Amino acid sequence: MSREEVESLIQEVLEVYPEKARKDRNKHLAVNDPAVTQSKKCIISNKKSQPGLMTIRGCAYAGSKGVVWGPIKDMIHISHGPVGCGQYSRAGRRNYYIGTTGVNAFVTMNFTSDFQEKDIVFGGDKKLAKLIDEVETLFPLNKGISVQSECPIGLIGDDIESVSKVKGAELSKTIVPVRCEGFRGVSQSLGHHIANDAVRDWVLGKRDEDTTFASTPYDVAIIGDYNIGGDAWSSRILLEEMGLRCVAQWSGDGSISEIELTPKVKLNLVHCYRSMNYISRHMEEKYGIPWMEYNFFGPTKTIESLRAIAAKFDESIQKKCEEVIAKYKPEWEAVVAKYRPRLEGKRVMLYIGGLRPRHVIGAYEDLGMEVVGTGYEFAHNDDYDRTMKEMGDSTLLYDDVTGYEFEEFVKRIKPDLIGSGIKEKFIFQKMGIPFREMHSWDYSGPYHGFDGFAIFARDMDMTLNNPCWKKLQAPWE
Amino acid sequence: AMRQCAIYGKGGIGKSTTTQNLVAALAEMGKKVMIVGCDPKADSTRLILHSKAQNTIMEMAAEAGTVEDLELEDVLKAGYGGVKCVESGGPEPGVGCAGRGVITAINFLEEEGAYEDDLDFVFYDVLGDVVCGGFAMPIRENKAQEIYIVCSGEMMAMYAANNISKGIVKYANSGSVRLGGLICNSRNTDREDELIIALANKLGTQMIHFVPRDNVVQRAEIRRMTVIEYDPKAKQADEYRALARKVVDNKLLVIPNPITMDELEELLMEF
Amino acid sequence: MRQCAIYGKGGIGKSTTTQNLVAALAEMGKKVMIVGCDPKADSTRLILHSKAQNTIMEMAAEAGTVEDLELEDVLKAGYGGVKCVESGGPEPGVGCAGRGVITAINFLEEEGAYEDDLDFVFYDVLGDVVCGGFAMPIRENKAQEIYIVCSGEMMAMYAANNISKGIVKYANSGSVRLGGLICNSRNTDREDELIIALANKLGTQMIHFVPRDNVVQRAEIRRMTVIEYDPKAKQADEYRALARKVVDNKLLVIPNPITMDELEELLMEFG
Amino acid sequence: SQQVDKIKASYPLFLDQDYKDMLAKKRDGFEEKYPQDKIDEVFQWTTTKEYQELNFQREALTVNPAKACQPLGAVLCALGFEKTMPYVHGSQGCVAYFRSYFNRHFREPVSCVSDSMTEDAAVFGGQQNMKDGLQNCKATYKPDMIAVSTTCMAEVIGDDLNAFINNSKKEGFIPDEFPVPFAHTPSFVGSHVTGWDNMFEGIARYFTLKSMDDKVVGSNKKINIVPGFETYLGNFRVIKRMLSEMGVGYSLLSDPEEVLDTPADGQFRMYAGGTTQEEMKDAPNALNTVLLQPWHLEKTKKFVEGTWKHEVPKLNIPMGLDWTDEFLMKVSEISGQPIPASLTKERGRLVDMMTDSHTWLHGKRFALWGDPDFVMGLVKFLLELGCEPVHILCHNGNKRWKKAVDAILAASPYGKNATVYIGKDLWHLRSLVFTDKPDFMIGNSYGKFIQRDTLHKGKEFEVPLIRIGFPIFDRHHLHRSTTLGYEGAMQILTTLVNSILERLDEETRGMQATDYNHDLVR
Ligand SMILES: Nc1ncnc2c1ncn2[C@@H]1O[C@H](COP(=O)(O)OP(=O)(O)OP(=O)(O)O)[C@@H](O)[C@H]1O
Ligand SMILES: Nc1ncnc2c1ncn2[C@@H]1O[C@H](COP(=O)(O)OP(=O)(O)O)[C@@H](O)[C@H]1O
Ligand code: ICS
Ligand code: CLF
Ligand code: SF4
Ligand SMILES: [Fe+3]
Ligand SMILES: [Mg+2]
Ligand SMILES: [Mg+2]
Repeated sequence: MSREEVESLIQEVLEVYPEKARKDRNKHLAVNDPAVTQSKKCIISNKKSQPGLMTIRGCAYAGSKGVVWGPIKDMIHISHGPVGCGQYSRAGRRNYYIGTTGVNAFVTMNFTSDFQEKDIVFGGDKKLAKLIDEVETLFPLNKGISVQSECPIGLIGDDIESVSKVKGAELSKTIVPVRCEGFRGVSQSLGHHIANDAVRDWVLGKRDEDTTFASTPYDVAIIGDYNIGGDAWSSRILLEEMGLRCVAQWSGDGSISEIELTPKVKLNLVHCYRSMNYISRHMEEKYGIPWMEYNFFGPTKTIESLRAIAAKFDESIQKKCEEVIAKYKPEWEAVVAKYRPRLEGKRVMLYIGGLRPRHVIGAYEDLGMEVVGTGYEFAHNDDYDRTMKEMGDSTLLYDDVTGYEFEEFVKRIKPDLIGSGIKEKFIFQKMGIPFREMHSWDYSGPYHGFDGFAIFARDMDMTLNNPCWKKLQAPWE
Repeated sequence: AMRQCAIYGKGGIGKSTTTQNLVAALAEMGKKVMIVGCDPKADSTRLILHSKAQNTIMEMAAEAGTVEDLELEDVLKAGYGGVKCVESGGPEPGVGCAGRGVITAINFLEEEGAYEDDLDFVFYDVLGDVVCGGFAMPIRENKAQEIYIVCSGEMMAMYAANNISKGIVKYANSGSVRLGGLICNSRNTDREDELIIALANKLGTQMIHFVPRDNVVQRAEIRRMTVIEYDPKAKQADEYRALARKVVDNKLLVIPNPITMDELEELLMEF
Repeated sequence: MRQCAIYGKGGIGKSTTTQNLVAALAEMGKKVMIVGCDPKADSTRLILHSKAQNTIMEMAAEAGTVEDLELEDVLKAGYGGVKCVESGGPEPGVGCAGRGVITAINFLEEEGAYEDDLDFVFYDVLGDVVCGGFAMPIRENKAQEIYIVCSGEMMAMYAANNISKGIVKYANSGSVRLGGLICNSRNTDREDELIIALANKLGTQMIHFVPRDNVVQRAEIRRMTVIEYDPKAKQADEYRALARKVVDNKLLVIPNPITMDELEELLMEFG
Repeated sequence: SQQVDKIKASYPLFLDQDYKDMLAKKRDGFEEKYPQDKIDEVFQWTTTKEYQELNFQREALTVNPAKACQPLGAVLCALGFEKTMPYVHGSQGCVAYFRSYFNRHFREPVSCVSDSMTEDAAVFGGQQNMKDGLQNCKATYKPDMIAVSTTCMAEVIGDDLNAFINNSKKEGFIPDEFPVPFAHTPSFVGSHVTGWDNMFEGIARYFTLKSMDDKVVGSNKKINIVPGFETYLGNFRVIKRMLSEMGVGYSLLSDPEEVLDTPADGQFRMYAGGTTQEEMKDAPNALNTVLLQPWHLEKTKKFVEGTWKHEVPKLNIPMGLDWTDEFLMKVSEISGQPIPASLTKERGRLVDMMTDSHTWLHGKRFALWGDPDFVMGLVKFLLELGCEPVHILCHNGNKRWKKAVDAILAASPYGKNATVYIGKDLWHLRSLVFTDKPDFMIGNSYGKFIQRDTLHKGKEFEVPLIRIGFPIFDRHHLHRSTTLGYEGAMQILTTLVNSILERLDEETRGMQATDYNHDLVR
């Protein structure tokens, strides 16, 4: 569509809101212009959601527990508060790991205090101490405990800092108290920030004086990759095939030892800027470790990222990077030859959280498809700044989009594919538009790396060209 | 006639004591009055039951485990003149959430059934620092419809009364709860009576009774026996009977409207 | 930097006395900060010339979120260069003032209001203290010295010992200590001996005996503190002596809570 | 490496040699993992009985619970009414979690909204959030009614839902005649079934407490059915079909099957079917009200008896032979309509399927968990099949329900080795199935981890999971099955017998070792 038509569609969609809601939502919809380098002049981000408009955003408890701390496998994470949250967030995110669940790994488990009315009225400090004692009694092989605070804990002023400090000192254990109450902030981003602050204060500086770890000039840490079906492993195999040594993974398949060993690395490879930029900046300022953004979504982005990473080291690393690129070229070339004809010219609309709306555009372009509209759940203005460059002319940008807005935007655009979460999958499937879950990879994956590119292409081809989408109209209607 | 009332004001003016002697005076000539203690300090029923503490709702809820399996008679007891007594209770200071305790205790009383007998009065006692809806539950719907503010002649009492009148605007514009009157507990202040009637007409209301700063109350509190229990022939006994009469025959109740600050500034100049 | 917390009941004179104390302390050349944990916003009404100020939470709401609020918008100078802030909160009967004070204190800690260039920090808290939000000022990395303001009334003793029992848990867990008892005279019979006995049982030191008068009220009507309303009156000299002695105070002892039978005995030996 | 003609997903791609070598290198170099022998020792200890005593001595830690919070049930109850928008007063993360949960269980769109209450709303209150949210929801999604629930954050601070909604109506944010029922759903009390009960009671109060002056019992010659928290559309369908076959006028309140089974024909329907407002306004005129799941409909029962003056029958859930016949007989007595020949033929066919499968169903030891009414109905049905329950678990049960289940067990000789647990979680159940091993487990998708643990101990200690309950995430379209009535009994019996036969076939597939019992006919 033309630029004058996207604005008309935006106005027609906004016409249904009341005055306050319309005025607020007019600031969150924009027509892309890659020339503009400041996203503040076109879109407004990181504000509170309008009440009663069916937002897709989550809470700070999600952004901390289910995002940052949860993937850590050797730790035990306590959902301090009522049951719901832990139950709703149990095993819903596919942060893959290797370990014996119930013995030394606890990712898919749900530990909760299960607050009652008497806990609200009288407190939860004694109950928390008893819970820590029972956790240590029944799960002796855990390497740490984290306390994720749910809303009531923040409201009633339960002092989990002192309980954590006392129990950790007396039991010689690392107990990290996290104030990730849902009502804090507007979305999962503040949960990311709180979890990063907890990591900085209670975990990161534990080995500040230990010098037993021998460091090589090829030490790297993957920052912000959470192994959604093995993406972290796929990236790690490429990084290790380059001659680089990965010491830490944050936090998919990550261990507390990797977090402790991170300050000894020579370079931080940040995948998700939105979630771990604060900890990357803290490490850069305190230990002098530089950090850089890398993207392993599609062959072009992967090759560019490998070359940029190899540019940070000596000639042997560059030679190994060239060897890896040459080795992996025929496979992704064959994948393109197989799947691009079936996917050429197709239009894609995306609505994901903080990073993936701009990171996956490269793969779609590698497969011959174009992105006609992308959007962020909770991303800040810097993410949109990076997003304007990657998106073409006259493409719609939306922040904190509502179900109504997304429904009519899709109705007016008629995209060939929609990539969003589980809360819009069936809405758009019943509309006759192929849908792909861009958070869990539709229980497939991994999609990062050369190995993940083939799975990505196969999944897009099977979802887009399925015979079921041509059968939604009865022959007699 | 199922008259649900509540006492408001800031702490130290004497809301509790005032309602204890008020119910004691009421109980003389045949009232089935029940009092509810919404104070976590557990003193709103002290003199009537003649026992410092009893089985409060939250204590028994913690002992049993849940409110559903908690009996009504285990927490509700009768004392002088058949004054059925009950107290919400709560946590020790500095921990927990007392407003939630008040909420669950009031729900307990409402849903087991306590507003079933004659219940001439369902007097509620609240704390001065109403900082949440938990302590505003007594003035919710199907609850107290007549609020009395205990105040004296002094800047802090006027500030408390103004803030409380502001707080009884949100719950009154969407309900039937009104303001009955203002009760006076003297601080031994100069030409106070005229100042207090000036405040009463400033809010378009009337002052029910003026209670002097008598030293009998502090003597009755240490022996934890109300003035009616103390002796049926005292000066305060007759005064509290007058309070009882003017609180049972009350007919004036209007929606409070907040007033401006200039009067608070220049009240002392007028008086 | 010395961080102090003032506890007690409402209406005893917690705020009043604290404000004149810090005004006199600033007159001696001390950089002091008042953090008002009172949702009524009445803890800085005599140092700040602003009538109602621009509270932390009200501007947090006007700015959308607390993270969008800067320290300069809520931290304003008063008499003698006294830095002060107000936690703010809701109108009575709605919301949660404990979360308000918690958010205000976390905001102050986040942007470093304790710049290590000050001398004393005084927290003015709620009298009721019925939740952990108002017990936040007495946690770790917070106020270490607690001065309980008490009055001649026996419920002042009851609230003082209940507050001390509440303090006990934080004193055991952390390092907060009871400093002493500022006893505000209510013109009662030989109250000073009873307060001395209560301090001796608690093991603390009674601070001073600032009496009941009228020049404090006439200074309030002027809307400033006592000391700089008329630097001459005896009460100003007593407040300056209070500032000096809290400057040189060094006795910090954990409170020992007493039962109501014990308190009845203290009432017994001085009726 | 990937071959384009045969692409591998994570499994079995990460079973390749290069990925295995990199995993081992990472582990040994940086994971600082405990030695494998210590891990095996700890696992074996966790499978023992001393660990079971330690696990059952728990007092403050809950591991893998089997329950959710009240607003989930409140939303599920609100979804059953015509053009009704479930509104949750509180935080948006709760609504997101509810929608994800129901999307995963039902594979259907689930409409729910929130006022997105923040820290300032937690401190000053949620009056403005309520006003703006009601106005925006009505303007945007245009529902005929908004049902308000609560999150724990609002309940702790004591939000006055009645006053908030009344002020919203008074200031013009919503029309004064627009129906906005509300219910208090504290998440620290009860569970999701309690939330369903609270929401239904609130809606019933809203449409019927102020208009009882012109109501007479039996005026409309209908029977009200309250289904409770139900996640099987087949139950609603079978109840309606049975009552239509008996020729009995019925008003099923809170019927959500239409909105949870919308067709895919090119358009998105936010609302479909549901109980109408006229049906609930005319509810007191029915002859009687019947509760399908009475053990979590206590407040509803109290309100119905106190206000509608309906003598609610003391009926169990229509699960199994005896209870389905009791339900049908009570309905026939209330309405006067005799039980027709079709239901008799269905009962006879079900008894003939029981007779056919009794030789394989007898003596089987079962561990089960779920909702109180569902668990007790399953236990009863297992008792009529000759099976032996051993571990009965209900995280949201109380002492009275436990006493009822104990009486049911004592009424039968197959309940001799059966113990009932209330307040326990699935870690306790794992300890139980490791110490006292049953043949099979009946529960939701959370028991697959218990099956994994039992398999890790050994093939002879494996306890297979039979998926009957809520929520089921690892299987597709199981929410379309039936649990209540004769049809549900046939479905459950077929599932159980086929699970037993599948396990037997798996155990006897070894050639020249165990294939002597790989019989063609079973
Ligand atoms: N008429 C009176 N004259 C003198 N003293 C009185 C009189 N009435 C009550 N008192 C005394 O004044 C004090 C009142 O304190 P009380 O605890 O009753 O106040 P309150 O408003 O209930 O406080 P809070 O809300 O903090 O619990 C008590 O010592 C009481 O005995
Ligand atoms: N020493 C004193 N003599 C007489 N009145 C006093 C004295 N100190 C304080 N007051 C008065 O007591 C009242 C309550 O004091 P304030 O500090 O405002 O209450 P709170 O204890 O609730 O903070 C005020 O009107 C104040 O002027
Ligand atoms: S952490 Fe974030 S919503 Fe960066 S909360 Fe969310 S596993 Fe999304 S766009 Mo689900 S900021 Fe990760 C994300 Fe991106 S859970 Fe995953 S897919 S790259
Ligand atoms: S915004 Fe987030 S998910 Fe919501 S409560 Fe708060 S931390 Fe948790 Fe929890 S038990 Fe259920 S789901 Fe809530 S109502 Fe409470
Ligand atoms: S202010 Fe009220 S609601 Fe908030 S924590 Fe304190 S008692 Fe609870
Ligand atoms: Fe579907
Ligand atoms: Mg009182
Ligand atoms: Mg004060």
